[PDB]
Amino acid sequence: SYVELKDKVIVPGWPTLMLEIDFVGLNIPFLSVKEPLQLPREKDYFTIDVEPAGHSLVNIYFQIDDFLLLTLNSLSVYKDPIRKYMFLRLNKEQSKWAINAAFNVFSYRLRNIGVGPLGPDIRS
Amino acid sequence: HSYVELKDKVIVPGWPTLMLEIDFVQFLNIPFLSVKEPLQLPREKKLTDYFTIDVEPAGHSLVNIYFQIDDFLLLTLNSLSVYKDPIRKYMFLRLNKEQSKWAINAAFNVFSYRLRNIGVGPLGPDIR
Amino acid sequence: HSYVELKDKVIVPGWPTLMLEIDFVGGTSRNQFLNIPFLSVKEPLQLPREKKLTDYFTIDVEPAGHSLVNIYFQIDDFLLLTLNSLSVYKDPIRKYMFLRLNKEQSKWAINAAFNVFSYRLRNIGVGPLGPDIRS
Amino acid sequence: HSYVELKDKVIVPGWPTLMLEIDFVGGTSRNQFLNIPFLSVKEPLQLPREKKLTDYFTIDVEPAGHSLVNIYFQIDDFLLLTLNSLSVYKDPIRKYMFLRLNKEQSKWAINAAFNVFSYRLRNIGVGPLGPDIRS
Amino acid sequence: HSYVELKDKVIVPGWPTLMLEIDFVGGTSRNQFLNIPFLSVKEPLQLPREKKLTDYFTIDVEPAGHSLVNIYFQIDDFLLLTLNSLSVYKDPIRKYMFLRLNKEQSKWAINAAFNVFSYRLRNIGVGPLGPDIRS
Amino acid sequence: HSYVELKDKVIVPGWPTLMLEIDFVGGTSRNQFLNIPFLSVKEPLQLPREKKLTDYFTIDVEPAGHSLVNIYFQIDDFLLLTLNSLSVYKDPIRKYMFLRLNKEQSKWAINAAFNVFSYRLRNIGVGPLGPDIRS
Amino acid sequence: SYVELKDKVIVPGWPTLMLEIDFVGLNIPFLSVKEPLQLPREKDYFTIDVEPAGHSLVNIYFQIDDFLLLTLNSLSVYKDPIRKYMFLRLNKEQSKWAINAAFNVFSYRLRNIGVGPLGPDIRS
Amino acid sequence: HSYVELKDKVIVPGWPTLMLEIDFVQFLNIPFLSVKEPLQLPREKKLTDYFTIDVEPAGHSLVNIYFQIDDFLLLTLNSLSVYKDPIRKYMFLRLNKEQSKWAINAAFNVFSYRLRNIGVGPLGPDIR
Amino acid sequence: HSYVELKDKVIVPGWPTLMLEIDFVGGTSRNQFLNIPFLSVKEPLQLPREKKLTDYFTIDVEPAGHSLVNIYFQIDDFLLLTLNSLSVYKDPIRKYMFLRLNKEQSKWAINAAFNVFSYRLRNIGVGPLGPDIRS
Amino acid sequence: HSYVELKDKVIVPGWPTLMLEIDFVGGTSRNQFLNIPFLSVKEPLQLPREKKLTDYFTIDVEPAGHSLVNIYFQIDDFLLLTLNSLSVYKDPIRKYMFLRLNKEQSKWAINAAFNVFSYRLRNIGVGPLGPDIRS
Amino acid sequence: SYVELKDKVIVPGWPTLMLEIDFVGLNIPFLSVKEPLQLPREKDYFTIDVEPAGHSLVNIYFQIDDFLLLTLNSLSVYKDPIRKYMFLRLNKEQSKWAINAAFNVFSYRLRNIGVGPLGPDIRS
Amino acid sequence: HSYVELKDKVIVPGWPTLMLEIDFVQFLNIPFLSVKEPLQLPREKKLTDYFTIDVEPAGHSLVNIYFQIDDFLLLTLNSLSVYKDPIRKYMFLRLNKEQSKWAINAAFNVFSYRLRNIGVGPLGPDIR
Ligand SMILES: [Cl-]
Ligand SMILES: [Cl-]
Ligand SMILES: [Cl-]
Ligand SMILES: [Cl-]
Ligand SMILES: [Cl-]
Ligand SMILES: [Cl-]
Repeated sequence: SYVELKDKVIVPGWPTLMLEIDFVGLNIPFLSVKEPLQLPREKDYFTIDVEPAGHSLVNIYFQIDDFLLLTLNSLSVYKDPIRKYMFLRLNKEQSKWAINAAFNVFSYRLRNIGVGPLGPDIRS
Repeated sequence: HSYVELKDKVIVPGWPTLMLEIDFVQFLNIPFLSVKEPLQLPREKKLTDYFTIDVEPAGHSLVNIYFQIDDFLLLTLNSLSVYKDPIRKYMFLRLNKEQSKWAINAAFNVFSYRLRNIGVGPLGPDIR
Repeated sequence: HSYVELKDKVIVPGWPTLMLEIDFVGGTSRNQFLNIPFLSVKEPLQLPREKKLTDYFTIDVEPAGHSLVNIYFQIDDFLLLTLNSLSVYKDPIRKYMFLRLNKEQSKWAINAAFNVFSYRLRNIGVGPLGPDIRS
Repeated sequence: HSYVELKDKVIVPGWPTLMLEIDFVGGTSRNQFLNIPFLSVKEPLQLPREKKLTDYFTIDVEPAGHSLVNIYFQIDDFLLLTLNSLSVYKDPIRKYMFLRLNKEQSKWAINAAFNVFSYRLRNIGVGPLGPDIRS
Repeated sequence: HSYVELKDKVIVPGWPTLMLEIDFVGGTSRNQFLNIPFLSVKEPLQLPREKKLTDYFTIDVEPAGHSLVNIYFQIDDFLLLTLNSLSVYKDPIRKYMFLRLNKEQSKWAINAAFNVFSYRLRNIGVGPLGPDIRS
Repeated sequence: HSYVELKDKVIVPGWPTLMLEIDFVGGTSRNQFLNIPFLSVKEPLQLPREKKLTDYFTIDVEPAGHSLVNIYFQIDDFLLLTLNSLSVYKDPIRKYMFLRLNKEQSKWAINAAFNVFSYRLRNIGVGPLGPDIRS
Repeated sequence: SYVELKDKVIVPGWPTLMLEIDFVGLNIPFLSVKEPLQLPREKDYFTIDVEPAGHSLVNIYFQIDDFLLLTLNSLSVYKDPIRKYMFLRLNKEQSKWAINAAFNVFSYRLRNIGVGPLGPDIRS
Repeated sequence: HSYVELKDKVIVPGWPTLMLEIDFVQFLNIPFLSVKEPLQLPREKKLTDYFTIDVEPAGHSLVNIYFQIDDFLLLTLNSLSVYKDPIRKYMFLRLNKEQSKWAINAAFNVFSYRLRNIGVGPLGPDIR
Repeated sequence: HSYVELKDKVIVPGWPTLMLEIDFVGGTSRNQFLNIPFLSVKEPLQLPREKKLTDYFTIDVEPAGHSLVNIYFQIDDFLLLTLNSLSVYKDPIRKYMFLRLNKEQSKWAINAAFNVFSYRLRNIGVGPLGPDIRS
Repeated sequence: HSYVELKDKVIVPGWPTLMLEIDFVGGTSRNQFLNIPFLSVKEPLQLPREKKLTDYFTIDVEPAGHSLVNIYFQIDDFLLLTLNSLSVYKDPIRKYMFLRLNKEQSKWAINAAFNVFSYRLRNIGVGPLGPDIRS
Repeated sequence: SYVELKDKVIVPGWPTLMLEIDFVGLNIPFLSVKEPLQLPREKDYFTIDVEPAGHSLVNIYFQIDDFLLLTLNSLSVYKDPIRKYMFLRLNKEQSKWAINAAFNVFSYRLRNIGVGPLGPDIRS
Repeated sequence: HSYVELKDKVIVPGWPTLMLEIDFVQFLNIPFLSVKEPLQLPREKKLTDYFTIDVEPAGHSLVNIYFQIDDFLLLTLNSLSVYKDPIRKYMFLRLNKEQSKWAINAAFNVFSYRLRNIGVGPLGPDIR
């Protein structure tokens, strides 16, 4: 059964893990992390499934390997939020392109996004 | 006759979908219904003869799509449906803010519409 | 004077629609206009010969939030009366009113710095299920 | 150093406006621009001779969830006292604040990976019914 | 004065067409205009700098039956002469004239209560068989 | 009680108009409305205080063949004397008359199964050349 | 050979039999009747054929069974107008939709249409 | 050259049809000719190379479609025709009131046109 | 005064474009307009409330050859300054200038005998590769 | 009898224009017309009472390569002296000259097999900035 | 190898041989001639190939038979310009329709075009 | 990144062609590249996922089409190319005068684009 990866896993001021979905024919903040995620050079361990949840809503379902589950829980700012089976709810403005592509994913990736000038200061 | 709302519960993650696709006289794609298997009408017969739409405004910014679904399609969609028989003869869908805007700017004038089968994703079966 | 809201209830599905077409200074092309459903009417609005909406109707778009605008207007007496006579909902028009735009509609007003180029009236009828939708 | 929200109440229809204008490095379709009515003011804001806003006003766009983004800012004492003087709602500006982007604006911010190319602050005046709306 | 009919004979297939574009108050959208072929011409109508059709030409739509309208017009001297000089058919324009609309064209005039929003001139050339059609 | 045709001759260009306005229950595309110039009048028609037209004026739409439809009406004595007084063509109104719909109008009437939702009578004034056209 | 069902078979003030054609991808007054046509509960006996007759004209051809031929002749206001093989001429405004559907009929029916307030009075 | 009118006699009830279909730069469908059997040109060859149209106004409200039909198509249409060889090289069709209106509003500007086979109806043979 | 050329260098790929939309008297339809890229800008041009381009800007199309025209213009002080402040290229606008049209653009001006019907401003953003194209 | 080119220098922005207008027998899409600014003039050209231009002015369109075409002309003494008198650039008109068509114009000329149906010469005045442009 | 048929082969005032290409789904001045080309009654001896040469440019390649090569060289105003293998360069305005037809030629021909009123006079 | 111009040398007479076809929101056809053999991507895969365009003005009258070509397509086009490997990741094409005009009037707004194979002509082999 799939558990919701809630908004509280985003903590302003910290760096961000961004999910980035390229559709056939979209960035999503995934996890605030204590430091950048870096796999060893030249190395997926999570599946994504884009599914409709409404007349203009989409959810993203995740299957995350034990290996990446531990690395993410290690790196995460909020405490141990990552489970094996999860989902994110997109809002209508975000769901738009997923709907128009009929949920057909060309490619996805996970990127590190730094913090801006006032970064450490928002953390207090 | 009373127009019943086709609500979001009708879309169930992990199952194939019918997509309502509307062209104004630009292009709306709306997940209409989660179905257990696809939908494919008798030799060369067409949706539009079983399904009437009417776009009207519901306020200063929001718009509704009203529909009359004839008996043959009502029965078929209810059999295919994943959620418990949600199709009534007289229904409406609420368009979102952006979709409403394009409908208003088109003066509610539809060029064409259709229902299309959209298959499930990689983890679909598991999400069920 | 007091500016009273022209509320969404004034639009009644199943009836013809009096639309406000607003054209903003700037923009991309002539496909850019903001159409606002203004009032549901029993019959189309028709104006005296040689008159246009601008002869009876002053508008003013103003911000109401960080991504919201309102459209304020002053309606001359003749139009106020014609509009109350035509309205499906009982006599909703007052001299001084405003329409709340939503965030999608407001974007266009805000990006033009509230500067209206022109505006005019349109009458839109009802679709094939219209009588049925009224009941 | 906790950041206070600059809320909608600080925009008062009928009065001049200070507009915050942000453009991102990409993450936006071609003709989408980010303009935010920032503060209703009693009279225009003027900076002193050759002084770029970036000297008094710092911004940082950051995600607050999977969908929503806030714009955090640090305003120096000069501009703070000036804006609080010009403001219509009573002294709402603090040194450390944030402004909530709407869902659409948040998606452009997210798709731009929060990368700001430039920002600015502009005076926009009131419309023909402005003085009347105030009352 | 006597209003004389501008008859259909004044349109001569094979030649360029001076068109009257009429926009009525109300209506559905900006794709709604009534185009009337006005006169076949030897060359396009060109007007003096800064002048438009409305500076030389007053129109008045009036009903002529239960589903017929006529368009009456008064043509200023300069345009009357330019038009007779350009006309393919020999000198048909008089100061005071009317065009009979048919029942299809009249519908649009009638539904707007004869209220013209604006009007202007267009020049339309001849198609690939045009010279051949002249003979 | 034989019904007399109200013919086109009763519409005289240059003079004000009484417009008969009918809308059917369906049997019409969205933006098609049924407006019929009914009588040219020397001055506007006013009803007395709070008196709905349906009290003086009865209508019945009926087919006259496979394609054409007539609108039959019964006009009470007050309105008849009033319309005959205001009329420009000499006393053409009788108690029992019909009006022929055109082919298009007849098709909307036929497709609506002759079902009238409401009807009304409206004053429309004359255009800028009106007084001149009369003569 | 097919005989024209003329306009004189429509007599104002009387109730109407309406032919109603639904095209794939249109009401027509058919016959004025002395009283409503009612078949016995749960019960076609006429064929229609929509054929072009001009660059913007269509005709409707009818084959009517002996049974319905007699019932219609019984019910008709004008005297015994119904023959076995007939046609109606549509005008251009009526032919429009028949032409745009390439004469492809989804369904047809015959409906009773009452008369309005001034009904009996127009008959005199 | 003299342009001859293609009149309504050319459309004979009960037979298959060629439909002229015109798109302006909305959509005109015009029964063009009653044919004894369909029409289907040589491998991958196209009508437009044998058939030139020119829409022009004939008055303040009516419009005509003028056409030049090249020899190969002239012969073929005359062989297929039901009425006695009515196709000449230079002809015109009169558009109706509504069709005229859309032509005028399009400034006589055609995007595309074509000839399409349309089969007979149920009683067709009998009506012949 | 001296009319100085507003040269092509003033357009800088990668930045938003201030466009001049010009509508000529005559022509075929309302799809006929001549769009001229006028100046690349750091942000969209926004004008004061109730003002349009025509309130600050006079144009004059004149021939410069057998198939070339130039567009001359006089820019009022307020717009000159707003434009120099917005321009990507350093302060290019002077009070009196001209744009060279090429032979394709000139054709439309020439066929209208240089007679402008109306004109207005449009702001066009940058496409998906825009930031990258700037470098 | 060698033909001299009438070059672009003879068109001087800011001054009235004589326009050469040619239409071919076919070889042109419907709405393409051939207008050529011919000579800038200090004041309009008038012909004497009932005298068709063809009496003073002869033209011959001929190819000068696979792509380019010239318009050759023979101008009689009266018109030559008159045009040289009116001209702004000093006496540029000779008895035998040619004018180069541009690539587009040359293609219409080539596709029309150089067949001219008629030609004419028209006065076009100057725009609102005309006197100022001259200087 | 194909040789360019240059513009100098067009001499104003003389009559013209016009190449005329009709595209599937364009006139070109070919040769100024001393007198009209006329083949004997009821009688191609040249191939054309429309090829792209640029993002909006097309060239026309010619293969001309010995027979037509001699007749053309005989008739030509400029001296003996015709070789067996040649090409013409079109400009962008001329290339337009060739590009939009994807270089697919429905038919080509060679036509005689006379000279205008000032014809003999431009030759001097 | 520096945008390199795809110049006319890249089009070599006598060889098949790829045609860039652009639709604005009218229709541009541009010979893009001379290829030694056609181009035909893997089962049901689409150009648009390997190829980004951006139309921008370069002056008061001329317009450029800028493009980012992804690695898979870069390698394929360079292998097929007749001229010596001319495809770089970041390039631009100059539109002609007329093409520029339609781009400007469309406000640089592309509806769709594609690459199409166009075969050689009769004398093609010989011209090589
Ligand atoms: Cl208006
Ligand atoms: Cl974009
Ligand atoms: Cl005008
Ligand atoms: Cl409808
Ligand atoms: Cl403007
Ligand atoms: Cl054409």
